[PDB]
Amino acid sequence: RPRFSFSIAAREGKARTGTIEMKRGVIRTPAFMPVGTAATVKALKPETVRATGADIILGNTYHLMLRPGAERIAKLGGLHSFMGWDRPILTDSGGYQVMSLTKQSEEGVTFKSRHMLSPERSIEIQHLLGSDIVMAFDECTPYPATPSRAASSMERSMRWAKRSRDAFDSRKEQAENAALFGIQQGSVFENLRQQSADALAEIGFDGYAVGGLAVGEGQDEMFRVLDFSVPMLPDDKPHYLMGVGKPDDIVGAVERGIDMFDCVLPTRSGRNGQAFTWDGPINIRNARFSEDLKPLDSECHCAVCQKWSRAYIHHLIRAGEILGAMLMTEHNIAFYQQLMQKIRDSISEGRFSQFAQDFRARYF
Amino acid sequence: RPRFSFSIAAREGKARTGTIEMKRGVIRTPAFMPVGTAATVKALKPETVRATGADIILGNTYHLMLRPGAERIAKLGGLHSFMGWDRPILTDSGGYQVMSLTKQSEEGVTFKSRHMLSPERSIEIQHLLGSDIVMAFDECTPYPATPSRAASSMERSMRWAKRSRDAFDSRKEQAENAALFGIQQGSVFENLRQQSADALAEIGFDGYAVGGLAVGEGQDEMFRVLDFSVPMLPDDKPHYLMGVGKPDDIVGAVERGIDMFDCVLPTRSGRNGQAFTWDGPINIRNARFSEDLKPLDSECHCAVCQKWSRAYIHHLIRAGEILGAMLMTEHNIAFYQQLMQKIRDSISEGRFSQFAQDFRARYF
Ligand SMILES: CNc1nc2cc3c(=O)[nH]cnc3c(CCNCC3CCCC3)c2[nH]1
Ligand SMILES: CNc1nc2cc3c(=O)[nH]cnc3c(CCNCC3CCCC3)c2[nH]1
Ligand SMILES: [Zn+2]
Ligand SMILES: [Zn+2]
Repeated sequence: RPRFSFSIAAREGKARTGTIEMKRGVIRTPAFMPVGTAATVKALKPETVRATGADIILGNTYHLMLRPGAERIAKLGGLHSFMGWDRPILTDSGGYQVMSLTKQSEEGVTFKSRHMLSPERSIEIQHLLGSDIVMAFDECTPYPATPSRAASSMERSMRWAKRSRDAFDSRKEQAENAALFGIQQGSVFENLRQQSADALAEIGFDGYAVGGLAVGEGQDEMFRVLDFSVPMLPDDKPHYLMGVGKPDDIVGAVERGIDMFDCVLPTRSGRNGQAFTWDGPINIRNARFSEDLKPLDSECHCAVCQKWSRAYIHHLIRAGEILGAMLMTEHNIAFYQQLMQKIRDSISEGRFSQFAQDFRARYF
Repeated sequence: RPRFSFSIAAREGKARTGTIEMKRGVIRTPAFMPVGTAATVKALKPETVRATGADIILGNTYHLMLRPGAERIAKLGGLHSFMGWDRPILTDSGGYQVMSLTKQSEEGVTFKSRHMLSPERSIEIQHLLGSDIVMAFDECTPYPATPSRAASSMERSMRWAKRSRDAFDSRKEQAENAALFGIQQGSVFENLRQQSADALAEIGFDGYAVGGLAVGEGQDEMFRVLDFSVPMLPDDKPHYLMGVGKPDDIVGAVERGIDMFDCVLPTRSGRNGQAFTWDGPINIRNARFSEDLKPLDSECHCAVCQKWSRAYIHHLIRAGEILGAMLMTEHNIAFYQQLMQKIRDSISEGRFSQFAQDFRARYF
């Protein structure tokens, strides 16, 4: 396999389906990337994550850089060996959680013990973790933002994107074996999104993320911004929407040209008792499920739905049992993978628009 | 398979190895029975519990009778279907936790919402759960106890044992498909243990437990009491030591004629960071393990020891990750199963005394 190859096998409107080939494996697009901790996903073994159909996971750089430490993980053989996940891993730059979870400067961000995270350190940390897809270090502009603040922020991010590029390229091992994605900013403003797209393509990346969304604007506004923003990115490279989202968000985003997604929702939801189904989410804690012998979802192919009832999982979750978290998480991640499979196959067959419509009608 | 058949295949001194055949499967003795919740074991899938080598699990009657309720579990198809464990389950009578975790009378025990647990209700609850091995309802005498209190308590327990027997036998389905064990009491007093053994054998049970130990007396005293107490039980029936114990306790108990064990230690320990090894327990939280790439135990055949390092599990546990609980629990239950396998094979081969000595020398 090559370091990085994206191939589009089929199209429908702005939607695309294909594959990313990397040294550690192939990624089917549109892709959902489960988000971890030190665990590939909370409460799942790597073999379980794979079994649900994931081709790639998102490594939680912010968590790992604090404990156990990136240097330590490198000393131990890198994140893949540590975790026991031998397929691709995309690492976040760690800035979103830093700024979310502090003193900003052109150098980077200082945060509390106290540390500085700059584009160079971020790229270095991702290298130490042994990331396959490295994210440039950026600033996710708060929402709402005035045009001036949005432009200032975006401009800084583009300068950081160039620093990210140069840091990546100066490291031979990383440059030859990993890929680097740039992230578009500009809040909700068409002109700033265009400037950002142009700056990133001038620098040149292996893939392009749409940043700065799913930060409070709501689905209509996010879709409006995606409508003009994704066509500004190079068509022949993958498009990654960061931090999205609910099933309906993912479908509408694919309709707008997005190829890759990450979100904590299936795990967070699941730990909290929310299960995804083709008829909408359900909250398994509700008394209505205490004697319901049906699986979480009637059609789901996951091991959980093959083996246990709603009634059992209802009891586990109300009792605070770890096994309830395990089973809910496996189901919800499997559900997300089945959604992505359905999306890929429908695009491949030229019937994605009908799938999107049937999906929504039933889900809502 | 028969309802219940115990066969002794080999002996060494007072130690025995054999099998219990039941309708839902065969149990290799000496046996360790992992203890659950609504989960066969906390943080494990039933398939994982089986994979570690368990032939039978202990159903936590006290927990289940409160939530979700025995009637509900019966409505849902019984505990085996609810949990997804299709092999034998031994259920506790629920009194130990009631008295541990209240107003005592000849009828039973009342406890807080408020309820009464009597021998008849206990047998009924175990029936509703669909237990394969039913325990008589008894009183675990506190330690220390004066001879008069020990005798009073023991006498009551023997009366409850007869009520337990009659309640079990009056229920046709239970009598034909499950087994019933009686429990010996008498604190540390030889004469009361003998009276208890005699009362139980006069009633007649499928197996006999040694109750009233591992309640604060310490290993020397427990072994002293086992020395005279186990030979009082029928030789041709299984001997169950309730609530024991650490690996060293199990070995010494088998040397004294015990065939079956239950304890929460491998799960509790494991969730707390204690891993069992052939060189003794280790606490994986200790800084000494933060960069140790060896498995939890050098010889262990479990999936955890095949796949992850001490260093990784150290991080998981310190981070409070569910996956750390999962992995520690799987290892410790596997460790207990491997100990029991080593015990069975050494008895079978006539070298249990040498195994007991090598085990202790290395473990301590
Ligand atoms: C939910 N909305 C959301 N919006 C986001 C915008 C951005 C951006 O503009 N740049 C970078 N990252 C962004 C992120 C982070 C995406 N997930 C990172 C995971 C790693 C471990 C835990 C989370 C966003 N998330
Ligand atoms: C640790 N010492 C100990 N000593 C015990 C004496 C007795 C007795 O004399 N009779 C009955 N049960 C007894 C028990 C209970 C044995 N485990 C039951 C499990 C079900 C779910 C959680 C625990 C004892 N445990
Ligand atoms: Zn499912
Ligand atoms: Zn192990």
